[PDB]
Amino acid sequence: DAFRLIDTGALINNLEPRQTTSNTGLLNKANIQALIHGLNRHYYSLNIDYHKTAKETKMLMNLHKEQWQSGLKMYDYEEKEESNLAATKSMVKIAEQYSKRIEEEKELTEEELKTRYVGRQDPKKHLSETADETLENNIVSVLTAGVNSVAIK
Amino acid sequence: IISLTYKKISLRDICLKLNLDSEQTVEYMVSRAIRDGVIEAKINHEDGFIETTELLNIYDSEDPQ
Amino acid sequence: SLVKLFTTNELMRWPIVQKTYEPVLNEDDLAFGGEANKHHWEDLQKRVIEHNLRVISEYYSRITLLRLNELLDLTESQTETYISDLVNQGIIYAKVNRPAKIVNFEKPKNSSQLLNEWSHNVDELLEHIETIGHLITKEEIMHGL
Amino acid sequence: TLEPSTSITLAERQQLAYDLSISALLGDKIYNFGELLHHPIMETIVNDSNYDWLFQLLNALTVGDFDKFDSLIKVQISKIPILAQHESFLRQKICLMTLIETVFVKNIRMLSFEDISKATHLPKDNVEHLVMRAISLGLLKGSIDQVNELVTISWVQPRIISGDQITKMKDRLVEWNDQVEKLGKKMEAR
Amino acid sequence: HEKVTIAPLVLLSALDHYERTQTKENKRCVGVILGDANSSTIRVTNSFALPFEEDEKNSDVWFLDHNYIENMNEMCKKINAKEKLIGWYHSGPKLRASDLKINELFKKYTQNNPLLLIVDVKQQGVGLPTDAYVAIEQEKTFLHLPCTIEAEEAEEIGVEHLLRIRLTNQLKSLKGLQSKLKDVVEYLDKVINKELPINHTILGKLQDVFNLNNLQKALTVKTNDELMVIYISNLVRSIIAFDDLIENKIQNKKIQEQRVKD
Repeated sequence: DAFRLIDTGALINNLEPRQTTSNTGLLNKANIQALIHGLNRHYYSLNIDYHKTAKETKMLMNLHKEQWQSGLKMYDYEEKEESNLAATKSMVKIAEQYSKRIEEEKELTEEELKTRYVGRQDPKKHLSETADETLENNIVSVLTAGVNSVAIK
Repeated sequence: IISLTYKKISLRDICLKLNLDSEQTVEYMVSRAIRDGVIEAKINHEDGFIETTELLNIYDSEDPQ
Repeated sequence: SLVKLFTTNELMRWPIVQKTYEPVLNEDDLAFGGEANKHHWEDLQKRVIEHNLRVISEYYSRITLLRLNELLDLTESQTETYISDLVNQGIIYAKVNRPAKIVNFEKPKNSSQLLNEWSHNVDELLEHIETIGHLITKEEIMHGL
Repeated sequence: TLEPSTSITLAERQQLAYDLSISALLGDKIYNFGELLHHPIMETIVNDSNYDWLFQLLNALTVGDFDKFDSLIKVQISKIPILAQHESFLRQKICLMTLIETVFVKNIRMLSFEDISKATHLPKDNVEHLVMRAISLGLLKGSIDQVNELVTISWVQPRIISGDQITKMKDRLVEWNDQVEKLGKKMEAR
Repeated sequence: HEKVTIAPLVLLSALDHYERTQTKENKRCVGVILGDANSSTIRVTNSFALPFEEDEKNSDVWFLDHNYIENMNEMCKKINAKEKLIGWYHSGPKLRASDLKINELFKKYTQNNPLLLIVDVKQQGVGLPTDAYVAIEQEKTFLHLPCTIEAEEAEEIGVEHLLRIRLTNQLKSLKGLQSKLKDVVEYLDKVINKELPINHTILGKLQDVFNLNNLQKALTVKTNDELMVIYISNLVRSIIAFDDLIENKIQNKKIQEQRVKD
């Protein structure tokens, strides 16, 4: 947050709402929500934007985008699997129970064509929770098979 | 049916159960069963008994994939 | 040297070393066990077999039982007596095949293959890119000058 | 390797090389007698007057004849059996390192008691107990098989020699060359 | 050995003053770094440049003013007192007598061994635009410590907001495979054939990778037992692929219900 002194904001001083993104303060919510309209003094009209040059653009892409994987290659694949060796066999088995235990609870509401247990949001609970679980199993299946694959005798 | 019961069975033991003709007749017919890979066994003429070549343990191969 | 010998001791010269030099063993005054010579050739012989058989598993993975009796100076019936005591006391473990006379190491299967033995391959590919990547500059310094 | 430090005359270099020679006779550590070849030691001395003991032991490892070196030495170093014991160890260490990359191009790790018998000029009974002595000293890690008569040992200690493994390091990358196509094109197509 | 950890704020801040001075290829910029060198992991939390002048025709000509360094250390005591001078960096790919002789000059004000840094302005190849080099008195040789890039929670995400799956992760695998090929072939061919450099000291470390299709064919029989875990992964995945038919069959009731309402 920056600050710009408006001096006398009574009548005919200058037009702040021109440059970029002005006329904020909808209802009582602005930033911390305690400032609302008047903000600090005579509506200093906070606006801040960033920029990147040609050198700063290639620097961030080669350093930090989401996580830093650069500088070394096959270690990030193996070390993630090696530390998880006892965990992967466990996580596949542990999440195997919790996957069906959710399917064995909310899914039983909708069975026949008519209404029995009066399912409402129950059939949609086990669908969204187990949607990523079936995806994570396919991801670790390729990673576990891919690292040991690709040559290395 | 008779091959799955006895892994190693004598040549004359098959003719007694099925009332076949002779030993030379059954020797030709057993060779017809493993043609397509059904029984998957071998015939020992000098040893005198038919031995099954299936050790199971097929999971170590690519068949599950 | 006798303590460190137990690693490389084949028990071939064991009766020779005790006979040539016998300061604390066969002829002694203080801390002298046995009536005369009998407990010195027994208790000392039982210990050196335990120390020798311990490193055999770390060296010989598969050894013939007929050859094992020559290294430990025992017989077929005597060898099974000492190896059974070390396993019962939790010292070492090995394979004893009575009809085939084959003594193997019997590597434990608790490693579960990929879950253990493959975890040692990290330093194989860790010292490749990290090392050569450090020596790229050194190559230009030696040849450039 | 230091030229400026330890500045001595030519006569003192032969006396210094004599201490370097007798020190390596009684132990196998730090490579072998061929280590001083590339170092400015063996090249700064004379090939006669019993100063060639370092050069004679270079080819004696491959030939495997103790009588050639024993006739060119004196009674001082020949009366100790340690000289003959550690000399035969360096002869085996060359063969023990052939299990990974020396000769075989396929990097197949195998050794038999018959191959080491002809290299060390020893029968099958002596080579079984001789391998254990080399492992117990901390040279290489591994075990053997008496039932199938096989020796399984990895490779740890590097050597100073070159030219044997140079061709294979490129040949092992040739197998990587044929692997750039199939998985390179199919991955980009996805 | 030791380790090096440099935040991304230090790396990009060193590149900015390079262009702001309009420094061409004939000139290079030299600067100093701050952090804690006492532990085994060297951390660089700050950096400052210096008015470095060098002649392009002579490697023995350099301009280094310690009075600006003495003043810089006094100015940092009023900002961050926990930071001390752990070494110095410089720009340019080339290493000449200018940067080699000044390594002992910064040693007077640096308690630990000054950590040398080569900041690549063009960012040519792989990652790590800056390499951390350390020198030994015993013969001198430039060795690279395991330099890593790490920052705090607010510093790592801060650059993410300014910059802003399985197939993409496999794309970086092939780039690492060619790194194994291109690094060995180019380096090994230089030692052999024409112009043999003094070597066999490095060769011992190179062949140390090859002993342990680069690894072992002796486990091929045992590999099938190691591959069993991969076959086990397909046991459940066959049902996981069938688990997608669970939702696929439940979603059939929705459209069938739409035909009833229609």
